[PDB]
Amino acid sequence: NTSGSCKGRCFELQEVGPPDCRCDNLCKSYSSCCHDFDELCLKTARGWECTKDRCGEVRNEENACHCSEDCLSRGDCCTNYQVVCKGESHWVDDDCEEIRVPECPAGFVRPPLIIFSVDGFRASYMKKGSKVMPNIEKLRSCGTHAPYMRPVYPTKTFPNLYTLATGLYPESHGIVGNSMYDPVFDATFHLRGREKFNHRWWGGQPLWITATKQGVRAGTFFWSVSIPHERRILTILQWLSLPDNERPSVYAFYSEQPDFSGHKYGPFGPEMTNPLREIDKTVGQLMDGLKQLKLHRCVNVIFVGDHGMEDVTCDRTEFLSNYLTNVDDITLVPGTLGRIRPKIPNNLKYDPKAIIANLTCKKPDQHFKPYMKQHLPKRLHYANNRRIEDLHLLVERRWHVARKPLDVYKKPSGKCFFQGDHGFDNKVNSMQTVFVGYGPTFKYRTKVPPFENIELYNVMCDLLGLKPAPNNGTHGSLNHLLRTNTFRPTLPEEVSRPNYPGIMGCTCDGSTEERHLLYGRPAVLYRTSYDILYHTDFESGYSEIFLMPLWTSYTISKQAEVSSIPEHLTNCVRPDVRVSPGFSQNCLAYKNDKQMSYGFLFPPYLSSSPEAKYDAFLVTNMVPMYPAFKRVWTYFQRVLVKKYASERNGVNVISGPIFDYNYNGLRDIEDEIKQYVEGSSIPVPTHYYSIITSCLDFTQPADKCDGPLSVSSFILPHRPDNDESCNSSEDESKWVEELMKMHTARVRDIEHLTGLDFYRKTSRSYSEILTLKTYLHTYE
Ligand SMILES: *[C@@H]1O[C@H](CO)[C@@H](O[C@@H]2O[C@H](CO)[C@@H](O[C@@H]3O[C@H](CO)[C@@H](O)[C@H](O[C@H]4O[C@H](CO)[C@@H](O)[C@H](O)[C@@H]4O[C@H]4O[C@H](CO)[C@@H](O)[C@H](O)[C@@H]4O[C@H]4O[C@H](CO)[C@@H](O)[C@H](O)[C@@H]4O)[C@@H]3O)[C@H](O)[C@H]2NC(C)=O)[C@H](O)[C@H]1NC(C)=O
Ligand SMILES: *[C@@H]1O[C@H](CO)[C@@H](O[C@@H]2O[C@H](CO)[C@@H](O)[C@H](O)[C@H]2NC(C)=O)[C@H](O)[C@H]1NC(C)=O
Ligand SMILES: *[B]([O])([O])C1=[C][C]=[C][C]=C1O[C]C1=[C]C(Cl)=[C][C]=[C]1
Ligand SMILES: *[C@@H]1O[C@H](CO)[C@@H](O)[C@H](O)[C@H]1NC(C)=O
Ligand SMILES: [Ca+2]
Ligand SMILES: [Zn+2]
Ligand SMILES: [Zn+2]
Repeated sequence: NTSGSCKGRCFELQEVGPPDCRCDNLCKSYSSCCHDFDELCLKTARGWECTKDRCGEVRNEENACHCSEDCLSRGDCCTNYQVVCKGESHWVDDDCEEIRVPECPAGFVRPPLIIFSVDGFRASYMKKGSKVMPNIEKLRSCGTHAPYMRPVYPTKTFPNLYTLATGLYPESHGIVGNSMYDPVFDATFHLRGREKFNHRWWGGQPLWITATKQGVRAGTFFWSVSIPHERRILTILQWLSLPDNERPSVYAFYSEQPDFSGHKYGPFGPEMTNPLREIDKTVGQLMDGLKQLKLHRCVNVIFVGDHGMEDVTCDRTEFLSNYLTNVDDITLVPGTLGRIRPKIPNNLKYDPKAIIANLTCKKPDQHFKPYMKQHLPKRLHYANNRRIEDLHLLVERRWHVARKPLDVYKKPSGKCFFQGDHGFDNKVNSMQTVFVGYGPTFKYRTKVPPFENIELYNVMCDLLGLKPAPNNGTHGSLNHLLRTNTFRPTLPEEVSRPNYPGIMGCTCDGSTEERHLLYGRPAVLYRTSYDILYHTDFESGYSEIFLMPLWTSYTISKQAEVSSIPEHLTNCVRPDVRVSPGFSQNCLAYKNDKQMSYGFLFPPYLSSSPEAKYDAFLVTNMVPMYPAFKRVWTYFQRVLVKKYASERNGVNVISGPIFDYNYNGLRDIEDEIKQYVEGSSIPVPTHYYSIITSCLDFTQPADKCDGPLSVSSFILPHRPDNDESCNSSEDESKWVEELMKMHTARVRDIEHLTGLDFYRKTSRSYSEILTLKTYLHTYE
């Protein structure tokens, strides 16, 4: 009987229910520790380091850690015991040798994984190097690292740590902010409350559960703040010393630093050296501890942060009161993002249209931009959750938004209480964070491309021999981080087979595949009816259900020439004899719809000859477009495509529509389409994409590329105005490219939104293609 006291139970791995008291390392957070928890489990006497005089001491149970002969056996030596008492070196003082196979004690069933999470560790802190952080720098230089890892939006703690744990976007896992209101629960989630403890908020399947469910024992992934870091490390090491039947295989450590200091001093403060040195010392204690247990060439260690840190002060704050008549009616989640809702839930007089109008381009320098959530860049994946308010403000890096001037407080001396913050758009350089992987399963001395934190969950599953729960990572895209345990991915099977049709109120006046379709036809991964259409200058997959191409593919060489639309063809639209009238668009609809016009997927401007230009005016190359959006699209097609062709030694372009009316990041079924061109069956796209591919070695032309590929893509929102672009009264050269850059995307994003699978026929491995598909060109 072990109830009522923590004798024999300190940091017990199996939690205990009421009315017994607890002795695990969250009992402090639940106010449930036994009366003697501090006395027995949180010993501090004599500190955390052996000194020479303690070597061979008689064991004194009051000590924090031990330097007696029995400590290696008991598993509770101070982490420096063997250095001070047994003539050995610190882990950091050794050179690294490649670990080709795990070197674990007999009886280990798999290499353990330890995740070392650091809060607010900006990628660029790594530049301080070994002067400041020798242990971390050793892991980085000796193991596998990326120059940075991209967090999820919002670039805050709870959404990112839970994304690390689940492989899910915040909209999917449900932790969409550090604070949240759920209108179904009618409850608020916050750091400073009990609501956060209720399982109802927390979706997906976090790693500790995936592990447990598949027979891989987990240590705690949460530490009460009153447990000192030294004790967290000593507890992990004690658990690792347990017998085979009880020892966990996966562990996490969390440090609140360097976030706290970054907020107080700014990311460039000289004060920042101190928390970085302290974190490094803690890393050193872990590695020394592993080394003295002979587990330093056994364990896989991940060093990872949740987000970075930006320079932000009191003085750089925009106030809603300067824009809006009645800020009393609303609640604002403020700071480095904005979410607005009515102060009274359901208030029927809440009108987010008029609020957004009053926030749109009101001052020339304005340091935030309002969006209905469905209009945010699709790369953010920040809309499909009832806890995300309809009205969102994207805040400029280095700025805050608040409701009114008095929400900001500065001391009478002029001093602000903070100089750093985070939360901004996840492509912002300052928000990027760190990734290092070190151990037998990670590669040796390998630098990999920057990747997104949604991908890590699959990799952590791989490292532990687990089947991942369904998530938003792309399994195989990070196989190049690993020496072994790689996941062997499979091409998704094509669901619908194309038809290849021959010749069967609008007026006017082969070897295409080889040149224009460079990576094979995209596969359609849902049940539908569509036709492949060849032309001199382009190829398309034409949908009989949506009456427009799902994709249009074409190649523009570096020397290709732009021409104009002859002014005698300005309104030219030609019937397509390959496609019957019932499955075609018509111009009556566009004439009759006074708000809707049309554009073309393959641009007439890039036609190879006058004769070939006629194909560009086919009804099957036409798509519906608001006049405002044509300003953007025509500029992309007339100007930007050749600029890209010129700079990249030609480009292959695949363009097409996206329909995402319910804003879930997935291709809409027919039923979900909410808008049609007036009096017609012609669906109106929510977005238009383009995927622009060339040869990474740009001395080779795009169509004659022997090695890895280079890609950039976007997903442009199909809006009936250009209110998003404050300078849109000006010529397109002054704003359209900035718009496009904001709506940059991964090929994978387009795949979800279209039900298409690209790059199926290349000379590259499928794992490398998956990496390519997950790439995001950030323009930073
Ligand atoms: C990205 O990847 C995903 C994964 O493949 C893609 O699919 C989407 O994944 C979503 C996440 O699972 C999924 O949402 C879920 O939808 C179902 C049905 O509508 C819904 O019931 C789920 O609801 C919960 O989870 C949310 C947060 O995720 C919670 O806020 C909510 O309260 C529910 O919570 C509970 O169930 C969870 C497990 O699902 C538990 O983890 C959680 O603790 C809680 O369980 C308890 O509380 C209960 C209530 O008291 C109690 O009964 C129970 O016993 C426990 O104590 C969730 O919203 C989408 O449906 C899914 N979409 C599709 C088409 O499959 C997504 O598409 C990918 N995105 C892209 C762009 O590709
Ligand atoms: C095991 O020990 C626990 C802890 O003391 C016992 O539970 C206590 O029972 C007494 C009654 O004899 C109560 O006054 C205490 O409040 C209980 N404490 C707790 C934490 O529950 C329990 O009865 C013991 N069981 C056996 C079989 O010996
Ligand atoms: B994250 O958004 O930085 C975050 C969220 C909730 C609680 C803590 C946290 O960061 C770690 C931390 C920051 C401070 Cl200022 C103090 C202590 C811990
Ligand atoms: C928007 O601005 C106009 C004044 O130009 C005003 O009539 C209206 O109250 C404002 N609405 C809100 C919600 O701020
Ligand atoms: Ca959808
Ligand atoms: Zn954080
Ligand atoms: Zn923070």
